[PDB]
Amino acid sequence: TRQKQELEEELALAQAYLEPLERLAALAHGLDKSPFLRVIPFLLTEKELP
Amino acid sequence: GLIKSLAEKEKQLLERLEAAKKEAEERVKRAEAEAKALLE
Repeated sequence: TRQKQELEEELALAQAYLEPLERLAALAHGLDKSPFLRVIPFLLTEKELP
Repeated sequence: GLIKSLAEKEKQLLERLEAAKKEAEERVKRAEAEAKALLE
């Protein structure tokens, strides 16, 4: 019963988070070999952007 | 997205800083040699 819940929980987070993380990772790439530059990820849609 | 570029610049610089330090401490190992020798 526990296992079932856990699996579901993993998926729920994993699907949701998958898209920002690949996208952010692609943008971030070259700094995530070892931050020596420091980076801040964040999602914003159109409004916050300016 | 430049990104890749400047995140290379931090590598080159680090290995130049690194290189300075190394030859620096070599000079110390050099003064150690004379320090025995000059007494011997």
